[PDB]
Amino acid sequence: MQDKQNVEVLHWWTAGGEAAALDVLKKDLEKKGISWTDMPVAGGGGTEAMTVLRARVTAGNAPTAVQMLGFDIRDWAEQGALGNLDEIANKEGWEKVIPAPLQEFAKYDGHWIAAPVNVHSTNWMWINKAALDKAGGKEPTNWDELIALLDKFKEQGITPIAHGGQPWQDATIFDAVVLSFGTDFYKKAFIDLDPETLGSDTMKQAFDRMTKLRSYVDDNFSGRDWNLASAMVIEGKAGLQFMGDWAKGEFVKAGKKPGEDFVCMRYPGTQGAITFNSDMFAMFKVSEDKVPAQLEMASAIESPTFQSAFNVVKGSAPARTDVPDTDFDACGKKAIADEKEASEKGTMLGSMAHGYANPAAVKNAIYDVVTRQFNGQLSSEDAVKELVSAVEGAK
Ligand SMILES: OC[C@H]1O[C@H](O)[C@H](O)[C@@H](O)[C@@H]1O
Repeated sequence: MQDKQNVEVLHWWTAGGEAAALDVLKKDLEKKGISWTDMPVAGGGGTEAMTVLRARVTAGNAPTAVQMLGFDIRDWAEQGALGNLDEIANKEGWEKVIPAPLQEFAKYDGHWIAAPVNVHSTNWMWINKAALDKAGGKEPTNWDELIALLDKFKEQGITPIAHGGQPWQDATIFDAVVLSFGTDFYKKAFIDLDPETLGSDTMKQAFDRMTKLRSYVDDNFSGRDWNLASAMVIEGKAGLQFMGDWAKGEFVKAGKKPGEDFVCMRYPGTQGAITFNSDMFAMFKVSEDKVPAQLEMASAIESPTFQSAFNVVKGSAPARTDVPDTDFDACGKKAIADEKEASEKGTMLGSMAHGYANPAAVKNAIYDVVTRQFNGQLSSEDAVKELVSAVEGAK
C-alpha cells in the first residue's frame, strides 16, 4: 500500500535547474516503491555538503546515499566506508559503458563503490545572444577576440562577465584559463603537479589573464551564488558567464533555447578538450536493511532511459557511452560529441576545480592562491611562488 523502501540522500542540488533534474530521479525511484528523505545542503560545488558529511560520519550518522566528486570518493573508499555495488554493475554491464577516466573514481580496490550520474565539464562560456548580436555576432575563438567582445559588452553598458566571488567559482574559471595554454600544460600543472610547471612563466601568464577577467566583473560580485550569475546572463543584464554546463540547466529552466537566446561555446583555446567532473552517488555502509534500496538506487541511476532524461534537464552528458543524443538540445549534443572526442584523443582531463585533477588538500591549497590573486591581494609573480609552495606542502 504505502512505500516500504526509502533512501536518505545528501546532495547539493538546490538551484532551479539542479532541483529540476533531481526531480527526475525522485520520480523514478518513487515508481519503484522507493520514497525519498531529502537532506539537501545548499552551496554550489558541494563544499558545504562535504563539511556536513564529515561531521555526520564522525557521529556514526552517514547518509544512505551521498552526492560526491572525484578524489573525495576515493578518500571514503580508502576508509572502507562505501557499499560494494558489484552485483548491480557486473549484471548491468557497467564496465562496457562507463569511460575509463570515470572508472578511476567509481572503482576502488577491484570494486564499484559509486554510481556515476553524468559527465559535466567546466570549460564553457554561456553568452547572451542578443548582446552578442549587438556586438557584431562573431563568436570569439581566441583570447584577443574574447577581450574585444568583453570591451564591446562594456560599451553596451552591460556587465561583460557574470561571475560570483567564491573560491570554487574562481577555480572553475582557472580550469579553463590553464586549459587554454594547452592540454600538456594543464596535465603538467594540475594532474602531474609538476613544480617547474606550476612556477613557470606560462602560469604567470595564466594569472595575468585572471587579472584581466577580474576587470570585467561587476563591483558586487563578491559572495554571489553561481546561479545568480547565470540569471544575469539569462536576463540580458550581463554578456557571458564562464561556468560548468550545469549553467545550461538554468537557461533551460528559464525557457531559453540554444541559438535563439544563448550561445554555448568552449572557453577560447580549449575546443577539442574537456575538463570534466562526474557527479556520483556513493552508498555509505549503514544498516544491512538499507542495502536493497541502495542497490536499486544505483541500478536506477545507470538505466539508459534515466541517463538520457536526467542529463537533458541537468545540462551534463550521460555517464554511459551507449546513451544516444536524440533528446538532447544542440548544446547537450555538443557536450556528448566533445566528450567522445576528448576521450578518444586523451584530452578528457579531470577538473581541478571540481575535484578530478588532484586530492582535496591540493585542490584547497590551489583554491586559496587563485582566490587571493583574482581578488587582487596577490600579484601574478607572487601567486606563482605561493602556488608551488602550497602544492608541494599539500602532496
Ligand atoms: O552546484 C553547482 C554544480 O557543482 C557541482 O560540482 C556538481 O558537479 C554539479 O552537479 C552542480 O550543479
